[PDB]
Amino acid sequence: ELKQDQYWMQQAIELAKRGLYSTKPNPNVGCVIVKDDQLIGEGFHPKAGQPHAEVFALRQAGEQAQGATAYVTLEPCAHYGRTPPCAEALVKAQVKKVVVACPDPNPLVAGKGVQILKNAGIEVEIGICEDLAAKLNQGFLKAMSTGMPYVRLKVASSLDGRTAMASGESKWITGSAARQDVQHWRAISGAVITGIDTVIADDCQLNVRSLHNIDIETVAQPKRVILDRRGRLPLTAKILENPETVMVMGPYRQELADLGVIQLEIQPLKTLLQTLSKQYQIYDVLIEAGATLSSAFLQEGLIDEMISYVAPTLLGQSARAMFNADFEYMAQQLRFKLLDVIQLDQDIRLRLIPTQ
Amino acid sequence: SELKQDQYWMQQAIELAKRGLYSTKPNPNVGCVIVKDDQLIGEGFHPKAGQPHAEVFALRQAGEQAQGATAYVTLEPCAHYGRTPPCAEALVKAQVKKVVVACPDPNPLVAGKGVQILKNAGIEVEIGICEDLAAKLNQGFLKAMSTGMPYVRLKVASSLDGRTAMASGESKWITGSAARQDVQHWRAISGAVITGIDTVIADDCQLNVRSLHNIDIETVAQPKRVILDRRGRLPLTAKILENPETVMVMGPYRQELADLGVIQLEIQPLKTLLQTLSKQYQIYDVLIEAGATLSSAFLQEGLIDEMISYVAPTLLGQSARAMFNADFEYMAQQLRFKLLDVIQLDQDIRLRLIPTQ
Ligand SMILES: [Zn+2]
Ligand SMILES: [Zn+2]
Repeated sequence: ELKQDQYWMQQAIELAKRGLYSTKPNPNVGCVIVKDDQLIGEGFHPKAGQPHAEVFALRQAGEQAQGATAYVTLEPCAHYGRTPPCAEALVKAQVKKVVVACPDPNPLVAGKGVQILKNAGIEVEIGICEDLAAKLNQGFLKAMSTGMPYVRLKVASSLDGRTAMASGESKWITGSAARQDVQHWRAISGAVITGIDTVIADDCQLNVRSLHNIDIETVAQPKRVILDRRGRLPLTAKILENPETVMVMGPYRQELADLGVIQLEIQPLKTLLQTLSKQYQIYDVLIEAGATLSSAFLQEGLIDEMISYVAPTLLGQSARAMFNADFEYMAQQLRFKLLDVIQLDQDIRLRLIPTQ
Repeated sequence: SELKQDQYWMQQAIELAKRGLYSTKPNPNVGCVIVKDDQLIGEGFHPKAGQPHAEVFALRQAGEQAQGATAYVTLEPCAHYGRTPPCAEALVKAQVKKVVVACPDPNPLVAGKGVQILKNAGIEVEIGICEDLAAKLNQGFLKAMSTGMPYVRLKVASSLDGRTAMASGESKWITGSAARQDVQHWRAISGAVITGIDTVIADDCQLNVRSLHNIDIETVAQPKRVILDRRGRLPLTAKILENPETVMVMGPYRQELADLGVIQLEIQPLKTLLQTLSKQYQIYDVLIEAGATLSSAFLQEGLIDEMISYVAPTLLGQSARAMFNADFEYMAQQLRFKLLDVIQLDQDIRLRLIPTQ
């Protein structure tokens, strides 16, 4: 009966995943309506500006929603935003019970939806499959509760922890399946951060161009954030193809204004992350940068999760180190907790969380 | 579905053959089932060199009923009197109708002669059934018998950034205990573990098999420990010597070593050393547990069949000791591998890798 609740929530968790690339800055939310042990309404949130999962499920439910039980992965909202309050829609639909996975992470609003629900004499349960549900909105839950984005760092290295022989060669040690995987990480990110070096060396794009069974046009594209402190970004760079989705931290440049590039002031990495969240509503950040900037992020403790692609090759000791720090003692190691390792054809990928 | 019926029974035989993986060397892992009217009537594996063969055990169980039965066996039944009588003769004596064989036995003492003994008695022989699966059961033995070179697994452990110690040489607790315990398995199927003198002085390692998940260690046919020591620096107090009878040293002849019972090997190139271990000492599976230099030399000389790489979820930084210490100037020089698989061992991962050659 708790297990019954958990079963229904998991369904809502699965529906929530259906807007994964298209919801940002809004969260992923799923909702099921259950009447007499029967599924009678399903909804997810497809896109910021569109109806919330609850609205879509209640539409399906119809007058049948009366006395039913709604399961929603995130507390139903109580405030008008782009759309009306779900708490009220659920009051209007005259449901018996609401089962919530994640309370609203915004502490100014946490419980407000519950309060409306409880005052309408609707019973409420919170925390069911919270852990699983929270995996749907790592950036969102983090940013709304702490003001900082969830930051993922992508690194690609050899078996022996190296990335290149020489810099600026644009050589690849990882294969195409790993390329495909990177797309997923970009597609859930509000921004992809890199340093001018990568741009100059690689003419990289850092956008989302192919995801299996999804058309590009449905994807809420990450902003491309370039850290360019000396303003050496050439106007010819492929990244400037879609200038509206480019941010550039570096000296004010009139030529970049004329293209509509967002120009950010030079600020500490930590502050940059704060600015992206607060000003631009970027809650998921991905770093795809060379060793210096990657190492800086890691050493400044700014990485929530490292996504490490390892190619089955040895580059040898004089090849470029993936990580630039000069540690003297074993006690100085940056240890991580391993989440999982998967195979991507010839490469593997690890996801790693800092420990303390 | 005759082919399907055969594969079913052979797969059974292949399962029996996994039952003495640690105890068989230098002898092969071999499984055998005996099937009569689709009933399993006899079962056997080879437990240990000097002990009877899978076939004998399987035949003993089947008894009189083996007459007209089909024997499934993962390796060609043997044809010679070795430590024991020939199994092909035993199959002939039991009057089996048919013998289905996974792998031919390239052991020159057998090599088609068991098959031939059976054919000559009018027993049907089919060969090749689940060969690829069965071959996995004796990578070393089959390689050694048919080429004179052992199967060589290179073990390395490193941080994510490819480092094995600090610049000082401090190195404790990079990989964790599950990885360490996995190494036990690799040691236990190996005829020899090869290390260099530097490892012995630095770690005072033993490189034996001391624990194995859910296995009585008494069953383990211990690897020999092979120490490369060009200049004879091996201290007599080294822990690796507390069991001298299973140590071999490649270095200058020392009478104090001869007196402990240590096999002394002539200084020779690595390829030759590997052939020596195969042709002279019946070592068909080799595990290298050595430092950067010796490890890299085996790799660069093309002497590794499989690399087993343990990676810890940690970063030691750009000044820490490299796990692989060649210096390549060009990207084209990179040493490429094919990935067999990766698994998680608590917090470490383990990659198995086959050199691209
Ligand atoms: Zn809502
Ligand atoms: Zn035999």
